[PDB]
This record gives sequence, structure tokens and C-alpha cells, in this order.
Amino acid sequence: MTEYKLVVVGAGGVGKSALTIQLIQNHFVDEYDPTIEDSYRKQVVIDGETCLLDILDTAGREEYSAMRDQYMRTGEGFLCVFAINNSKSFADINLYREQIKRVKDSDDVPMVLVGNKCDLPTRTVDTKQAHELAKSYGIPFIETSAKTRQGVEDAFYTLVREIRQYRMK
Amino acid sequence: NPTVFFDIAVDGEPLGRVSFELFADKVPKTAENFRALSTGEKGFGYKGSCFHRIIPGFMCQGGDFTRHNGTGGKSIYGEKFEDENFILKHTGPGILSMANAGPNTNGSQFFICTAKTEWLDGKHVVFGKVKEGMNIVEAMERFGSRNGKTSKKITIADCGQLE
Ligand SMILES: CCn1c(-c2cc(N3CCN(C)CC3)cnc2[C@H](C)OC)c2c3cc(ccc31)-c1csc(n1)C[C@H](NC(=O)[C@H]1C[C@@H]1C)C(=O)N1CCC[C@H](N1)C(=O)OCC(C)(C)C2
Ligand SMILES: Nc1nc2c(ncn2[C@@H]2O[C@H](COP(=O)(O)OP(=O)(O)NP(=O)(O)O)[C@@H](O)[C@H]2O)c(=O)[nH]1
Ligand SMILES: [Mg+2]
Repeated sequence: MTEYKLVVVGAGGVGKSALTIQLIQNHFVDEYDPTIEDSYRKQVVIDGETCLLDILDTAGREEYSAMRDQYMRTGEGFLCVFAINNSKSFADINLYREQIKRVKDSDDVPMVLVGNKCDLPTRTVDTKQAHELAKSYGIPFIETSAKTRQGVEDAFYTLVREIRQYRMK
Repeated sequence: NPTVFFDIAVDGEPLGRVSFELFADKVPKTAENFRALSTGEKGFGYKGSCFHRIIPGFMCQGGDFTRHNGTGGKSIYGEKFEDENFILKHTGPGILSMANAGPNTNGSQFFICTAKTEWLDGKHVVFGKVKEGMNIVEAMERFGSRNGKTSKKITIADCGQLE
């Protein structure tokens, strides 16, 4: 069974843990519970093949940005998460992508752009802006709600597909 | 300055007592919060709560007596209170300081440093230090881990104020 090392990154509070816990534990808790770091393992079937996902949930803390490099070296694909009601988090995406590119010394790193919190009515990042950013990176864009589960499996599975295509070459 | 104690237990078995000097002379509101939470005199407080995050090389954090999962706790003034001052620094092992969710969000959660943590200076209010029982805090470290999850339940079996 093929293993995929996924890493969830993005600014503090965008919903990285809520997305990961929804995938792993199938529930959502509306609490401020900032992450230190957590690793999870889950077996799934994607496009008819058994996959073992190793998922690293990371802290979104600019004051510890130097601590990211070690997990960027090890990770194989990155879920780059912003919140649709937080324009700063959307700008912070580029900092994470640039850091991944520099640490991994490549423009070809498997990544998916995730716009989370799409259950909230007051959106400040429009879908056109997010689609154009993902297009400029050459990566998929997926809208999610960790609260309702909308798009959650799609986001993680799409990232696996990006890694699978990368390994084919 | 008042002194308070915690009797620490590991999966319900006694480990020992840690006592703290609370710097009421420099941070009176913050010292008073910890003192009253240690006695339980407001009807709630630290007794029975656990250390939910122990990271060897850094600190032991606890104080969530409301949700018992690291997200809760409350002060004696309301859910949260302001940063009183940042006069004192995280100079080394034994420093007692407030956890928070950003500026002006002190509740009941606190941490005890097991090393110098100078990057926390100006962000967390230091308000006391271990007086007796630093050996106990050192012994607590082996029940932690890199991300802080504990391998046994580390609890404040009893706590209060000393004469
Ligand atoms: C990058 C990985 N990381 C790291 C980190 C940092 C380093 N170095 C930094 C300094 N240089 C000089 C050397 C290398 C090395 N190794 C790691 C860890 C072991 O790598 C896994 C930390 C950290 C903190 C948070 C998130 C990620 C984090 C975080 C997440 S919530 C937080 N901080 C603040 C925390 N609020 C709460 O709990 C709120 C919820 C309640 C109400 C809080 O008031 N306190 C008290 C003070 C200590 C702090 N908790 C805490 O636990 O700090 C852990 C520590 C290890 C000290 C720092
Ligand atoms: N409405 C709504 N709230 C969400 C959603 N995802 C997360 N939240 C909320 O947003 C807050 C932050 O979520 P969390 O997953 O802890 O964020 P994080 O990106 O892991 N933060 P950190 O980097 O500090 O670990 C929490 O209150 C959580 O309940 C979502 O899809 N919808
Ligand atoms: Mg998180």
C-alpha cells in the first residue's frame, strides 16, 4: 500500500486542525485550540487504490517560522490553507509557498490551495481571486468547510492525486 | 509575597509538592488571580486539574479546570484579563508565567519554565517562581513529549496557600 506524506500549512486560525480532525475523527469542535504539532495516519481508497496518508498538522505561527523548514523537507505534498473571511491569511499563502519552494529547491512541489470556512456568509476573498492565484501556481483550488465537512475529503484526496502524478514522471 | 503549593500526582499516585512565591509586590492582580485559584475560594480553581502540555526542554503548562483539554480556564475577574506588566523575564528554570491567546487574554492557564525561554518575554506575564520542589517539576518532564502530550495523567491533586 502506497504511503503519502501530507503536510497542512497556513496562517494561524484558518482551520488546518479542523480540516485534519474532520478527516481523521469525523467531527468538529468550535474551540480555540492552537496546535503545537500533530501527526495522524489514515487508510483511504482514492481512485480505486488503497492509500496510507501520513498527515502532519502544523502550527500557523509567524514567530516560529524558522521551525517550518524541517517538516517542509520531509513532506511530499502540501495543503496550503487560507480562510475565505481573512484576506491576510490569503496573502500569507504566498509566504508559505515561497518557503516550500526554497526549502525543497523546486517549482514542482505537489500542493493544493484550500479556501476554508466557506460556511460563513461574510467572505472577503472572492473565488475569482483564489482561482487566479492557484492558476498562477499551477495547482488545484478547493473550497472547504471543516464545520460542515464540505470539500474536506476532496481537498486531501486531490493532494494525493497531485503527488501520484508527480511520482509517475 | 504569598506562597502557594501544588501536590502533584501521576496517574493518581503522589509525586510531591511544588511551592511558588507569587510576586504580588510587582504584579498584584496576576498574583492574586493565581492565589485565589489555588485556594478555590471563588468556588472554582486548580484543584483536580492536570498539566495538559509538558515539553521537555521548555515548560510544563496547566490550569484548565473548566474544559480539562487545554482550551479552557477562567480568571477570578472574568473569562480573561489584561496583561498587567512585562517587568519580569523568563530567565531560567522555575519561572511561573501566564499562558494566553494573544495580548490581554490571561485566564487561569499558566506554565512553569524548565529552561530559559527569552522569546516569551514581553508576550507572557511572569508573576512568580518555584520556591520548593523544583525536583518535582524536573521529574514531571519525562511524562511529556515533543508536542507536549503526556503519557500519564499529571494532576494537581491538592493545592492551597501556605502561611
Ligand atoms: C513550531 C513549534 N513550536 C514550538 C517550538 C519552538 C522551538 N524553538 C523556539 C525558540 N528557539 C530559540 C529555539 C527553537 C523549538 N521547538 C518547538 C516545538 C517543541 O516543536 C514541536 C513552540 C510552539 C508553541 C506553539 C506552537 C508551536 C510551537 C503555541 C501554540 S499555542 C502557544 N504556543 C501559546 C500558548 N497558548 C495556549 O496554550 C492557549 C490555548 C490556551 C488558552 C501559551 O500561552 N503557552 C505558554 C508559553 C509556552 C507555549 N504555550 C508553548 O507551549 O510553547 C511551546 C514551545 C516549545 C516553548 C514553543
Ligand atoms: N465556521 C467555521 N469555523 C471554522 C472552520 N474551520 C475552523 N474553524 C474555527 O476556526 C478556529 C481556528 O480553527 P483551527 O482549525 O484551530 O485553526 P488552525 O489553522 O489549526 N490554527 P493553528 O495554526 O493555531 O493551529 C476555531 O474556532 C475553529 O472552530 C470552518 O470551516 N468554518
Ligand atoms: Mg491547528
